[PDB]
Amino acid sequence: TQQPIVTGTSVISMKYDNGVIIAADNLGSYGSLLRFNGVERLIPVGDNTVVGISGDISDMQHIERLLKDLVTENAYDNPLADAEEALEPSYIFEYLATVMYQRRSKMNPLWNAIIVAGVQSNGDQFLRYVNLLGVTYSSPTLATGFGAHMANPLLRKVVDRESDIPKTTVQVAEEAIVNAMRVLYYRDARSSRNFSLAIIDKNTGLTFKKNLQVENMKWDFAKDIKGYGTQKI
Amino acid sequence: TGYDLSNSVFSPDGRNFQVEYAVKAVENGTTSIGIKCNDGVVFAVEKLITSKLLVPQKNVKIQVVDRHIGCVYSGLIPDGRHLVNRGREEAASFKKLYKTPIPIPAFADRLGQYVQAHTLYNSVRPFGVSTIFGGVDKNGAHLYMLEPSGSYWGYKGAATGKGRQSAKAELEKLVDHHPEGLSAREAVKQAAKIIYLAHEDNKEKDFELEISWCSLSETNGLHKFVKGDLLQEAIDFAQKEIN
Repeated sequence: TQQPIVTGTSVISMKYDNGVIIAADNLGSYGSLLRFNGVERLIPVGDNTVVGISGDISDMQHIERLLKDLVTENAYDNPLADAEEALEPSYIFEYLATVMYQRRSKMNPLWNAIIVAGVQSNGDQFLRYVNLLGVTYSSPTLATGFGAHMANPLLRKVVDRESDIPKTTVQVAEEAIVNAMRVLYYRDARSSRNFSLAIIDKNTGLTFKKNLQVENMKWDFAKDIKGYGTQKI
Repeated sequence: TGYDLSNSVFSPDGRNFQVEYAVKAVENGTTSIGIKCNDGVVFAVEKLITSKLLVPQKNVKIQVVDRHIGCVYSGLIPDGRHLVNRGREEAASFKKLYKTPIPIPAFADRLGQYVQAHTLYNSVRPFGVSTIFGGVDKNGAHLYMLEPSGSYWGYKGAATGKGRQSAKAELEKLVDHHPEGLSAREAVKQAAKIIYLAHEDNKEKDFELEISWCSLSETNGLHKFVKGDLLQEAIDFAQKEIN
């Protein structure tokens, strides 16, 4: 048992017709102090999987090393390491899910919430969640922390059920993700303007976007707000 | 007499006959070589086709350690696999603690100490393999060869197995004729030739050629197998030289 020290906030994601999108901001908070402003919380594994991690950053870096080591180990005595016997999103997730549940069972958890986003060999979209308790679930949209409360409602308006996935394009899906990231910046006190976004498409492959910013913000109406009730000036 | 019946026993000469008997198992094995080039290393091995029923290109002999080290060996194949498994554990614990990938000289000693430890007790048998290995690190390219005794040195070119004398002679010519150095793509071609020339010692059965390489320019300092057109190009070059 411990407590999280340096922490990362929401990771948000959704499925679309040809793949999956995942995003997370670049902040490493130290309680109320916004300590580290250049933290990458989306970690790609091969060219078909992106693991988005929130919560304790020291445990994130540990998980990052496990995944790095997993790729190395998979390549050993494996002539088809870059083909038929490459790491799948489902393999990577199940491994993490096993570790998370084992660690919680020893009363020494990895203090994280994780979303594994990717595309399988047969082109099927993969999107599944796991956290410090070893709890797992899948959904057309997935989000951690504040994202669960604010991003999911917005993303579910685009893809409300399974049958909405083929009707959703990559442009519409990315637009929804970017809007959600803006809303989180308005309302989450442990978020930053800077974020990373990753698209895993079955046709165009893995597109990893860094140094994105929240833009088109509405603040002008603030000038008209005066006092807390009766004050006019 | 009786000094050769137990491992780790010094004979009146000061010799460990059990290690010398392990060398005989190595000498009985197929030919494997290593060539140090300008910015990397090249490994090649002779695979005897015992039967038509063997699936081509499937029974891979050369093994990778970490992502930057290549390992090949002659003698008892399982013993080599055991040594590579240990090498992988050694490389993982090094990278775990020190972050950086294990340097080749550092890696060489890890294997060396482990093999040497199997000459210290009668409760274990020495390794029945000579292992040629190496790769690229921060200080550049390195090639090593490790014997059953645990003895290893750095090499410009290395060879072991049944056709080692033939191979060694060919490697010595390259060192003399190329003091300024040899390129990676050249080394692959030369490696193919040397294996074909060394095959005269195992001329009864036909064979399959297998090559790998680590090069700073050609492979970004990562270990990769030579495949497809580049492999066929090396085979054609090798076949042309024997005729």
